[PDB]
Amino acid sequence: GPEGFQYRALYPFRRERPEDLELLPGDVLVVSRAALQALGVAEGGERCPQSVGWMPGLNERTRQRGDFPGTYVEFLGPVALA
Ligand SMILES: [Cl-]
Repeated sequence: GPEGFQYRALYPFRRERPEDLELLPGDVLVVSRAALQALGVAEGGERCPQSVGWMPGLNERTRQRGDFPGTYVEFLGPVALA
């Protein structure tokens, strides 16, 4: 199976915590399967980010990593990683 998943931010998120990840609408985020497994997301729950809650991820526009709310993003599908 796929090493990761892509999401697209739909709504701006301003960092609240040191480890938060800033979002602007249209930002593509990559989340690794290892990271969802590690949070105990059950197989295929990646398709409902509103249910995962907060996720760690790479924001491709900023190049930063950190935590962001799944309710601010839509699932795009599976990807290869760097
Ligand atoms: Cl801050």
